[PDB]
Amino acid sequence: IPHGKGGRSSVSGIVATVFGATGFLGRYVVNHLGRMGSQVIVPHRCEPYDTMHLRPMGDLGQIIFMDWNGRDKDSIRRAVEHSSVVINLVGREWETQNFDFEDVFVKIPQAIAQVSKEAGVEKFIHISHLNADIKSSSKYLRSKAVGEKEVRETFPEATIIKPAEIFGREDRFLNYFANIRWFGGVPLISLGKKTVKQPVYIVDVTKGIINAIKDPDARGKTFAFVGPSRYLLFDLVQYVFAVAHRIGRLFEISPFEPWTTRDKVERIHTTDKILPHLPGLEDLGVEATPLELKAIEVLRRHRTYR
Amino acid sequence: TRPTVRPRNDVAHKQLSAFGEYVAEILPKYVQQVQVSCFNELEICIHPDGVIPVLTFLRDHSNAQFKSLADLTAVDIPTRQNRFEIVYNLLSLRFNSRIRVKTYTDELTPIESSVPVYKAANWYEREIWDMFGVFFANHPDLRRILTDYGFEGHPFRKDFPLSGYVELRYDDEVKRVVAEPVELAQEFRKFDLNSPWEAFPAYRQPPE
Amino acid sequence: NLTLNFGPQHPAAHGVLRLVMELSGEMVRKCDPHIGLLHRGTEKLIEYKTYLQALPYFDRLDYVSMMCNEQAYSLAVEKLLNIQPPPRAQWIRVLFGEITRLLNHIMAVTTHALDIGAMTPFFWMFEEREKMFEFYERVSGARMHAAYVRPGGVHQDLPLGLMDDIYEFSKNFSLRIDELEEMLTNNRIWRNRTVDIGIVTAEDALNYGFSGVMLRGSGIQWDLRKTQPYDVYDQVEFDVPIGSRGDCYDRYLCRVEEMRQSIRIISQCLNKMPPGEIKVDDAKVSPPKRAEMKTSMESLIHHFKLYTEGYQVPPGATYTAIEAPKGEFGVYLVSDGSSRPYRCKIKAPGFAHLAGLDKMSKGHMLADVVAIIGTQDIVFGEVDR
Amino acid sequence: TYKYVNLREPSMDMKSVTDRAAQTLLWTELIRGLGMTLSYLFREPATINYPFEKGPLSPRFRGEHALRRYPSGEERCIACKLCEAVCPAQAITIEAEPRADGSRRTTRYDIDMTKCIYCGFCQEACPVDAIVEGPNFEFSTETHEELLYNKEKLLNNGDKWEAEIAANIQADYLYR
Amino acid sequence: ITVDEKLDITTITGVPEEHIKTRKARIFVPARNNMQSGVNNTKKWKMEFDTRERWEN
Amino acid sequence: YRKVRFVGRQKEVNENFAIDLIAEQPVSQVGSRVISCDGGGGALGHPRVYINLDKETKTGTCGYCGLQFRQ
Amino acid sequence: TSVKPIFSRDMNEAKRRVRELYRAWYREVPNTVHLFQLDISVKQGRDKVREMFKKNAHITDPRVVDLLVIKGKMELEETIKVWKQRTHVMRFFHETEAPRPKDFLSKFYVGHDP
Amino acid sequence: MELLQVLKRGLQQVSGHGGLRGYLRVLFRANDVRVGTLVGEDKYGNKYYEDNKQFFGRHRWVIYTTEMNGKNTFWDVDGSMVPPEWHRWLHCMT
Amino acid sequence: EYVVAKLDDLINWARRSSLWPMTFGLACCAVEMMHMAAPRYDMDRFGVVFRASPRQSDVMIVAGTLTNKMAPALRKVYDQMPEPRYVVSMGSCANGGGYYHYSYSVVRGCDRIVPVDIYVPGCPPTAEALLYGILQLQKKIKREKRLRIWYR
Amino acid sequence: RFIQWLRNWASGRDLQAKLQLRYQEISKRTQPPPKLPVGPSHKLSNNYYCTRDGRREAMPPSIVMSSSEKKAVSPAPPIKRWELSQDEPY
Amino acid sequence: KKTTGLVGLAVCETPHERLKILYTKILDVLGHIPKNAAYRKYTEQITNEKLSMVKAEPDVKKLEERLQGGQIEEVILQAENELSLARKMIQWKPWEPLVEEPPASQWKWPI
Ligand SMILES: NC(=O)c1ccc[n+]([C@@H]2O[C@H](COP(=O)([O-])OP(=O)(O)OC[C@H]3O[C@@H](n4cnc5c(N)ncnc54)[C@H](OP(=O)(O)O)[C@@H]3O)[C@@H](O)[C@H]2O)c1
Ligand code: SF4
Ligand code: SF4
Ligand code: SF4
Ligand SMILES: [Zn+2]
Repeated sequence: IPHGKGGRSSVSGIVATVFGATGFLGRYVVNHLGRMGSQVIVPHRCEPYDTMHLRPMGDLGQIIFMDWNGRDKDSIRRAVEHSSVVINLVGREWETQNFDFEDVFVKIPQAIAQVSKEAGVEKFIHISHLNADIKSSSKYLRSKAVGEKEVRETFPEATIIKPAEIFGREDRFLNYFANIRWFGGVPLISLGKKTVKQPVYIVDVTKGIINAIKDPDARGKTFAFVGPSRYLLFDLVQYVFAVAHRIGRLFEISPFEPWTTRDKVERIHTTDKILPHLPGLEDLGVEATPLELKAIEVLRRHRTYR
Repeated sequence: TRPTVRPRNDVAHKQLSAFGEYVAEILPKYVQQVQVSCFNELEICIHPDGVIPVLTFLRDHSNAQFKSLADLTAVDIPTRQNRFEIVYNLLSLRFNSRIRVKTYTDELTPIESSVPVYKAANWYEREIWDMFGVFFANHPDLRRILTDYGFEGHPFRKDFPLSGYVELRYDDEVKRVVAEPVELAQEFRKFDLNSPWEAFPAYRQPPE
Repeated sequence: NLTLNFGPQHPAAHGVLRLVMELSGEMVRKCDPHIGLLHRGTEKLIEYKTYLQALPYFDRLDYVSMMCNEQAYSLAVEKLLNIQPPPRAQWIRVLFGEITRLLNHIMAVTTHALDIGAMTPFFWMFEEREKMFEFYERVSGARMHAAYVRPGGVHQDLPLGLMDDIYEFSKNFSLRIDELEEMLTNNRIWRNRTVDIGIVTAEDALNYGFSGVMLRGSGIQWDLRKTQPYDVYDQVEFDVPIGSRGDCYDRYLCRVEEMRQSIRIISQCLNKMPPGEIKVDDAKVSPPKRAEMKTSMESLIHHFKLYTEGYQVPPGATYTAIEAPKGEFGVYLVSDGSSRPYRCKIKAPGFAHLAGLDKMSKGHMLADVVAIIGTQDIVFGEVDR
Repeated sequence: TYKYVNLREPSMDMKSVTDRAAQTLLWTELIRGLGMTLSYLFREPATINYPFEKGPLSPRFRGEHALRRYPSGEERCIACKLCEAVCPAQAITIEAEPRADGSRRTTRYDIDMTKCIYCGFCQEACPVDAIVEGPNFEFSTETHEELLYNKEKLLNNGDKWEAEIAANIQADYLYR
Repeated sequence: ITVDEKLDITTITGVPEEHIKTRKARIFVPARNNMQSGVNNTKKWKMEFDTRERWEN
Repeated sequence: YRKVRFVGRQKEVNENFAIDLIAEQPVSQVGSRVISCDGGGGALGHPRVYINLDKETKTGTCGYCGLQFRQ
Repeated sequence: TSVKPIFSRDMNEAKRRVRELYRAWYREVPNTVHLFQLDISVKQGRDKVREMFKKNAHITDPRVVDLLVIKGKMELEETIKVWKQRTHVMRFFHETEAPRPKDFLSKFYVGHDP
Repeated sequence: MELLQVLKRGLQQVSGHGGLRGYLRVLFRANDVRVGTLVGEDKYGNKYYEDNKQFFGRHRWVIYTTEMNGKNTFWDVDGSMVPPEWHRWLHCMT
Repeated sequence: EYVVAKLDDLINWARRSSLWPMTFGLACCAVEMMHMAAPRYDMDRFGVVFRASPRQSDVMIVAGTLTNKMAPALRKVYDQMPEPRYVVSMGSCANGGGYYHYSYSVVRGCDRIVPVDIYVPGCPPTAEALLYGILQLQKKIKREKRLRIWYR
Repeated sequence: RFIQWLRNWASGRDLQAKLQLRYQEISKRTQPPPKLPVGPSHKLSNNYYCTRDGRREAMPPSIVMSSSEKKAVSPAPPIKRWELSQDEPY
Repeated sequence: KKTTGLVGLAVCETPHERLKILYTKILDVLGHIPKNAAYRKYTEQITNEKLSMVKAEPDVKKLEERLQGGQIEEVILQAENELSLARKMIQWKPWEPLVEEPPASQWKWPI
């Protein structure tokens, strides 16, 4: 039950559990959850130091840290046995040198579609992507839609969220551009055909979750994230060099965190403005952000004044 | 009466009864009350029309040097119909004597400041502006000392509560250190301490 | 003109005091510093406490003085309460009140000689300073911050010892002050580093309201140490130093002779202490003893009530000041008539001693300005008055 | 009284300038003085090897909180609340209750070891001499969430040792 | 002199934030804690404001 | 509800209790009227208090003393 | 009123002073927005300037407005120079604060009438 | 010629206690190399050496050896491993 | 692997063998650290050198009491530190702000601004438990860099 | 020894005022149990309240306020000067 | 002597007549004030008391006694400002009676 103002040091009733939560998306969401005040239970994988910058968001006693692998069961069960809701955002890009990378979007959402669901949770929310389709593209883009249906058997009502491409501060897609200081700046691939997708802004992403976390009645009715106005152009790549004026890796360097001349280069150039009959963002309001105002912030190059 | 009682003296109680008497005699324009403390102190209650010249009279003489400006303070008193109370304290170098100047005022009514009369009031006079809002007249540089840049409170009066409203916190929402309404972990439990039965006979009020 | 703020820089000294410099090429001619890095809410905070409970917040007002602060408080309270303190107690307040001056006047030279940049006189004297904190721990309660002086005189008696220790300590100290005489006085470069710097000697050196040294060592003979008594403090013999001109090097040479006075007074105070009691006997102010608050009936009711509320102070304003080892120490303690005091405004040095940095600085270099500051001996947290 | 230091007119004659001329020109100063007072290096370094060696203390030294009890365990505390009303930081919070035997005891007992300003007045306010500032500086945990001491630290912390505590009171209670 | 006698009911603002119109004060007499019979704690009017929620931390 | 904050923290708890440890004392007896109780030793412990022992042979542990006192 | 004023006399030395420094703010809003290296649009700053002046327009008494003049002028001393290190200027905008409900049915589900 | 008259004092002081293994094992923790004359009794293997009454602050030094309550061998000691009876003595309180 | 995990017993040993601290002298907890610099409990040459420029730091130390006029200046210096950093705050007024705690203008905690790892309690911690806090910090470094990219 | 007198040629010769008190002739311990005298009129039959009136002193005496060949009396006699402390005033 | 003790002044130059002008400099300006305030009654009293002992006797050191200032060059400054004091006594009017009596209960201390 709630009490008083939710400025800080309140209760607000809810008890969530956010896995992953070390990347760009999962950190910034929880930084709202410790503001209204709740028992945020965040288990991390293998990183005691990489959560140090996380702690000064929850006040005192509100956050807690645990260890878990994911291919184990009870480490994903012992933590979640006392909560109310649970979301998940776990996953990444290219296949590890040790992992399997296919079932990580299949059995790992199923590993928390285990007794976890049976224990008595509700409003379990997974993430999707707007472009994850069952078609033969790509090795990473498809095999995400396999988890969208084969795991949808479990949790018959979820409201699995479907975001478009996101832009914020430290993502990969927008920082894939302007990290291309090279002997040639080529677009993908010297063509202005499909560019671009829908870059929804990161405040709208974290605002959609907190409205849905006690909405109510948002289970099963899956939602889609609208982007900006409206599709986007080829001008974006020229918009980079115009205004820019042309975490547990290793001790020295990681040997392979590459630009990946593989199916990475096509997972973004496959836009797929999908079905507008999903409700999915404006009804889970209110999210309305342009691009031209937030572009000064993330871009940072040598001029810095003019 | 006994040991462990302070032995008072009458010599300093005599001359300080003597010296301050002919002060009101030679300026019956500004002086409205003089009183002698029972432990060799003197108050000269002054309506603040004569804020400059009486100091200027004590600035120099041949029978009263008094050129050591020690203490400018400020005391608020609610339920007086003129709240505040500016109180000086100055020192005679050649004579070893303490005397204070009690000048009342109100909030909006300004006071002619002592800037040409003394140059030790350069940082003291600004402090009452920052803490109360008592706008002194004709100061060359009025600014903000000993408070933070965004306050609107003038905190040393009584209506300003113990904590402010401005408990500060950090978030990584973008970069900023943002303000927020104030939230404590504990009440500051306020006690109740005034015992009854009136331990003091001498200061007994007019019983009405 | 370049507007550098050489201050917040944690360049040794005391990384604080952030100010501006509107320098005219090389000379400064305009200095307007900012203060308020520690305001702490002190004078508002005391308005909810009682007299005994508010007492350590006077102790933490310096960094250095532990018995010279709270000396300016109990003596600011005992006048209101018509009490003279008992005679054995007064010989201890002069003893520790003339031992804290052997902590400021060691720190006031070494820390000045560190901004300047000398390394070795910082380590050559604090290693001898350790022989003195063992006293503080042996007598009161802690390393530095001791709630030791009470309004009812001394808290408790110092144990067996501390008389063949202080006499052991003080008989081997003048050799250590003869070290720094060889280190700085006869040297030329440090003399050349400070002569004719900060020549402030006129009657605006007193119209700025300065307290001692950056007084009398520049001229005008006056002090609060033998024109105004405290306790048994006039019954000892000593003299007060005066320097020649009005610069820093003739306020530096006060402090060498000042430490050569505190050794005499300690070697004069030990010969004159009588045996006696500790507290004031009438027990409406002092708590009764521990062996008494477990036997009689009268002891507990004048024990159990004396900690729920405090004393009963009569109304009427008061004021006093004593010799802090860097200046006067004004306390204008407004009393109301209950266990909880009314307004408690303090005057500390540094209000005068650093507002007059405007007059003192100009016409000079930028490297002069850091050498100015360690001569007035300004400590922050103490400018919170 | 007076003393006029650094007040001495120079010599100004034929021979005594040669003492002030050999000083500047050939540096009989600054080496006889400052090169000998530094060396002076042969003295013994007075350093404490802290994990092995330890320094001196006093029998009245303050530190960690603890609670005592009588011979065979009685909870010497009587919950008379006096340590609460004199704590300057209000680090004490006590809720009491009549225990079913009849004598009153405590239910919650707190010391805000963050807020605790160590005025030690709790040691000098208990009539039945319950709380004692135990002389052990063993500290430094890793969270803010841990240093708030509940009761079942303090009775345990008062019973990791007692002979350390019981000898210091018994050597000091005659003074106070 | 510049006396310029004029008339206005002095209502000062800007110093707090919003709690002018929100709250309502109360002026009363504290009257004899009746565990005992000392009447010194009369003769002074006091104030106290609105009381709002106290939850559990 | 609160049971999640100590997972892997082992719940450091007290072992002995003074809820009932008076009852294992050899309850004292005198056969007189009024007795001192400076128990725990003189000038320490609980203060002096005098108890009437006439009525169901006991005193009532004096509150302060704690030890069961009777005749 | 047996009290001398500060600067103004009656309402006409007053209302020309509040118009006066408004231009000093008005050329300042584009001047500082590239100086303090923060990124919003500049028209939002000009809206917030006139936001502050218009709200206190319910005064029918001199020397209070004149008291706000001294408050209004002292704001420019830190502003024209650099005495507010990228935070105090951002303190004007209640940005990351959660919205107050201000609606009766909305207050009723959350809160013991705050 | 003082390189041998104090070296005869230091020769037995270095070599004549434990030999080569008892010297090199205690060497690899600190410069605490001068062996104590008088010994203590308590408790485990931490014989609190009381020196020759020619020091203070460094006359009652202690030795940490091995695994008081399940710790590592030799290379992690916080100094809190002393029993809470020596705090009367190791701090020089009596 | 036995080959690769042998390497971080040098690197995670080397960082806990040379720490170059910054000190923020603000209040009375600054003075006691100077006595740790004084050669009784000689702070130098037990792994750790004396003062150092603000650029080249690993372990920052906040001592004393924070005011709202210092809360911006703390974060800016905290950004300029390199990556394997640690925050250790001594003094009871850096753990909840001691008392002064109910005052209108004191930062409540020195934890709602920077993330701090080791909390030494006390008005002045007596330069005796503070070397104990530093040996706690080197004891805290039992972390690994290998078997982090070798696992994931 | 030969390293000894090199300390005695440099900066004088002291040999006794060492910077450590760690050697002998530092006071080690003190034996006896203390007992405190209780002196200042703690006794009975004359030591008695309403004689010791340490509190209850009256109001500050008001001198002539609102509602003659005087000698223009100073607040105090002026400060007479100082001696010169005949040890070495130069 | 070449240093005047109190640093910041200079012995400049002649005693016994630099003073003797400046007392008589005040006494002529003293007659200008309308005589109803007793300011004249005490200020002319002490200057005639001073100048009678001032004029005109050796030595400088004897004039230090029976004239309780600092050194004799500083005794100039004791009356230097007093000349600047009495000429502004014509500008404002302290001989006028009291103005702005306080509203009948203000200087009562216990609230
Ligand atoms: N909305 C979009 O536009 C978008 C774009 C690209 C990708 N995504 C996907 O949506 C989520 C956004 O993630 P992000 O932008 O914040 O970057 P991210 O670094 O991938 O964050 C997701 C978290 O999953 C963790 N993780 C990866 N594999 C794991 C495993 N086997 N077990 C446990 N944790 C694992 C990652 O590292 P740790 O193991 O250290 O916790 C990371 O902390 C991810 O699932 C991502 O694949 C979304
Ligand atoms: S120490 Fe005293 S006041 Fe505190 S809990 Fe124990 S009996 Fe009660
Ligand atoms: S130890 Fe200090 S802060 Fe804690 S309760 Fe006792 S007096 Fe108060
Ligand atoms: S209370 Fe602690 S942190 Fe604050 S000034 Fe005193 S010693 Fe320093
Ligand atoms: Zn008993």
